[PDB]
Amino acid sequence: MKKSIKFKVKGNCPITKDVINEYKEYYNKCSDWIKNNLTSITIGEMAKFLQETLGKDVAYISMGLSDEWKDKPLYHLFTKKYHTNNADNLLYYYIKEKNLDGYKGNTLNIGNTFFRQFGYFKLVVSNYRTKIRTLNCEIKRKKIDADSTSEDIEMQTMYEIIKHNLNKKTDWDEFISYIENVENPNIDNINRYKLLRKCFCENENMIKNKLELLSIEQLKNFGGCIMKQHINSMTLIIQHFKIEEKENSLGFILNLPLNKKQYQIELWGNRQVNKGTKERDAFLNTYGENIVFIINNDELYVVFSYEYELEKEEANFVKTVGLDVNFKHAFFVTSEKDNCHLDGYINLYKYLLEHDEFTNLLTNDEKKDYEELSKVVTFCPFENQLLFARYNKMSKFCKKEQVLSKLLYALQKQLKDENRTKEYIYVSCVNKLRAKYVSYFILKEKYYEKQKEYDIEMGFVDDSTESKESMDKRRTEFPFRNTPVANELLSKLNNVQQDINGCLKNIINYIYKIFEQNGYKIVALENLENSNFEKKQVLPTIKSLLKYHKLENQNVNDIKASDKVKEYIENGYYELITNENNEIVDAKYTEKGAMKVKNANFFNLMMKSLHFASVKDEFVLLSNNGKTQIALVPSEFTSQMDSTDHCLYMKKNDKGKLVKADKKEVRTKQEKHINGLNADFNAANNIKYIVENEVWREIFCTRPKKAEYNVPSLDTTKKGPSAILHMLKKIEAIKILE
RNA sequence: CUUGUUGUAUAUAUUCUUUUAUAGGUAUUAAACAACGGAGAUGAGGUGCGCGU
DNA sequence: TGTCTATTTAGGA
DNA sequence: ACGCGCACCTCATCTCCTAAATAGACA
Ligand SMILES: Nc1ccn([C@H]2C[C@H](O[P@](O)(=S)OC[C@H]3O[C@@H](n4cnc5c(N)ncnc54)C[C@@H]3O)[C@@H](CO[P@@](O)(=S)O[C@H]3C[C@H](n4ccc(N)nc4=O)O[C@@H]3CO[P@@](O)(=S)O[C@H]3C[C@H](n4cnc5c(N)ncnc54)O[C@@H]3CO[P@@](O)(=S)O[C@H]3C[C@H](n4ccc(N)nc4=O)O[C@@H]3CO[P@@](O)(=S)O[C@H]3C[C@H](n4cnc5c(=O)[nH]c(N)nc54)O[C@@H]3COP(=O)(O)S)O2)c(=O)n1
Ligand SMILES: [Mg+2]
Ligand SMILES: [Mg+2]
Ligand SMILES: [Mg+2]
Ligand SMILES: [Mg+2]
Ligand SMILES: [Mg+2]
Ligand SMILES: [Mg+2]
Ligand SMILES: [Mg+2]
Ligand SMILES: [Mg+2]
Repeated sequence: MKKSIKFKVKGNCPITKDVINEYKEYYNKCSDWIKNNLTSITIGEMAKFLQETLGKDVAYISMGLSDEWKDKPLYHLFTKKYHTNNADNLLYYYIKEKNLDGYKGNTLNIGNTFFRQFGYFKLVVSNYRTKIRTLNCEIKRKKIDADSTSEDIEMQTMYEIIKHNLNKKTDWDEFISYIENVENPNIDNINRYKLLRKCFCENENMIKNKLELLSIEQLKNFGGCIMKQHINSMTLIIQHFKIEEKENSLGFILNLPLNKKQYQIELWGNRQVNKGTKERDAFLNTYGENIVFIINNDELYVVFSYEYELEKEEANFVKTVGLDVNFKHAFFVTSEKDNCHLDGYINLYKYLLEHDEFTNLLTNDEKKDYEELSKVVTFCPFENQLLFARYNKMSKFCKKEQVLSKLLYALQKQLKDENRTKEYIYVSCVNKLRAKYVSYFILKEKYYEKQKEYDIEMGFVDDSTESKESMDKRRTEFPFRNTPVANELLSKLNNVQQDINGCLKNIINYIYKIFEQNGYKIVALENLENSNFEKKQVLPTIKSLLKYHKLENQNVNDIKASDKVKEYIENGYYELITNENNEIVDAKYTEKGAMKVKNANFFNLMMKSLHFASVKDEFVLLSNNGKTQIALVPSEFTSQMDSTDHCLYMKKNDKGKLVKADKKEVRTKQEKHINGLNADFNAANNIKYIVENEVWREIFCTRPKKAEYNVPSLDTTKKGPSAILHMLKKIEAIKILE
């Protein structure tokens, strides 16, 4: 098992940004040639050239000339079948003997073995291996009719296999049976999928073969692996260099060969690598060959690698607890009732309801909901609705937000005074995160506004469309990303996001240490894999209100409605400029609806910026060294299942059978579930059941392996709403909703 | 070399910043508590803006 | 010439 | 809604982190 330590170089090093730009340009040229000749040259055609020009009897020329690899194209060098070193040597010596990457040496005259062969070429090769060893095809979706040609139905069956992972016979039984029991089902699409199931059960192997062949065919238009302009780093592999402790110091000295002689590079010390620590022995004894020089914030850092052991424990299943991630009332809700049993735990919802100034502003419903929440072990009182009052000055929650903030900051002051440091850090990070997200939202909105201003100012004119050959030249030559205005906004956004990430890590560390210290052996979590939810909140933009909805040519007095759009028309959302002959010329966003668009952007961005799916990763990282292991469970029907029956709710539609009811019929409001409990305290007990129950543990979660770094003790087996719905019915965990 | 990175002060000034305003930048003041496998690339998504329908 | 650094090679049949 | 082009960000996934022998260069 490997690891990294990053060091800060102390004095001056000859490795500047030119030494790295040269490395990047060489990478780009080599990868350019590799992609341009991915299919045009066969392996034997290169091995023969090496044999004739050099006359060497070696395995890397004696493998490309064998009949197994003789006529296959270049890209088979990166496939997992070909020997790694033989392919590296064959490709490198063909490239070298032909001088195809335009190499003229490096400025520091580092040994070509370390700068070129085991340097940027060894990275080009690995980047083309990851591209090729996992190769896919891009298929555009297309609406079909009943009388559709077999090829289009054949192609759209390929499209569906990619997007829904339907490769067995049963994976089409489940997906059909999951979108068909929907109450008032959509007949437009179910027929399409029933038709596409016919092709799969008729032309299965043909489908797979055509998938693979199309994936190879599209590779001709592949642009190649490109090293980004913002990378500012360089990797060298050197077999013989030494790292020694700087005498009478906590730092280190790096001796590497430059220009056929040793150059001393002095490094600072790391508290990870301290004199009396086994970590220093492990680093010094067994440091690896790869050396990374990376420039970050105008500071040179050198990364090494070494071998260290892992002692991650194994799951015990004696004391478990679930955890759900929300955004409206609390960031993390656990499956534990707050009974003053967690040492070092501070309940902020108990605290906030002890103040009469806070409960006064709450309605009789809100009071009851907050008191419901306060009886549960909870964390990080994120308030999505209250927080947006900071940006929206004319909001209905502005006064409640101020009271909340004042009480939280006062608790912060008190905890600081009383020397309860962990709770103080937790409270301060909650407070900082709440404002940092608002800062991020303001900065990103400014980015959007500035980009619109710049794009409108430049005034692009296109001769035609559908191809970059027709689009205006200045779009690629002068992007907004290169403007000085954009760069500072992006840097401020980076700073804000860095603060956000640190605060989230502090909160998660607090939670993990609380549960570890109180005897909990496992923490269960949803296997969250995506946080880029579609922005379902729609307020049609100005252009879409004149070029798509055709509201431009309508009469001002008598407007042709389009379903819900008339509701927007009635409300003061758009200040439609009228025309002389009772028509509409131009549309303007009224401020009342502009605030609604802002709220849509705010909530949409909160999902991503707070790393909704990455909470499990932080818990896993803390579990690498801790005493509590993290179990990942399926993230379907945990906020829809009863937590005492342990059953999903199925109703009957018309003269139908048991069908899955709508999610809004089990969660009447976001804070409650039909069985009474909180909609999150309900989910947290669903998450706990999958790992608490021995029988359910095997069905939904992978078997316990040997411990591994950054890998949960348990992980999910099957993925997708349809897959979970079937396994629920086999143990008959289903109840009839009235 | 009481040594790297990140987070944590509603601390002191500020004719600084609504392009971080319960926060930052600009200089000062203090204490620790934590976490720390890095780099590159590929792919899938979402979202912003422009141009056409 | 001796020591030090840089370059070549690594297989399965 | 769609297409198209320019960018930003979040997630999953993969590669890779060796070692010996010999050739060349300089003192
Ligand atoms: N719904 C709704 C609600 C609400 N809303 C609204 C409200 C408000 O309003 P305003 O704007 S302010 O006002 C104005 C106007 O409007 C109107 N209205 C009202 N209301 C309404 C409605 N409802 N509708 C319409 N309209 C309306 C009137 C007036 O005048 C807004 C907002 O605001 P605020 O601030 S308050 O906010 C809030 C709300 C929100 N939400 C909610 C929900 C939803 N859905 N959505 C939304 O938005 O939020 C907030 C709060 O927070 P929270 O805590 S609740 O959070 C949560 C949720 C979220 N989400 C989800 N989803 C989504 C989307 N789509 N988008 C976005 N977001 C979201 O997130 C979080 C999480 O939690 P949970 O626990 S639930 O978890 C979950 C998640 C996950 N998933 C999902 C999905 C997907 N795709 N993915 C994923 O991952 O999972 C988990 C679990 O679940 P469950 O258990 S239920 O299960 C289920 C699901 C699954 N699936 C599916 N698919 C899939 C995939 O692919 N994958 C996976 N893995 N999975 C999955 O499965 C199962 C089944 O399914 P089905 O059934 O088939 S679908 O607005 C609205 O609008 N809406
Ligand atoms: Mg959840
Ligand atoms: Mg910061
Ligand atoms: Mg995962
Ligand atoms: Mg919940
Ligand atoms: Mg630092
Ligand atoms: Mg520091
Ligand atoms: Mg101040
Ligand atoms: Mg502001």
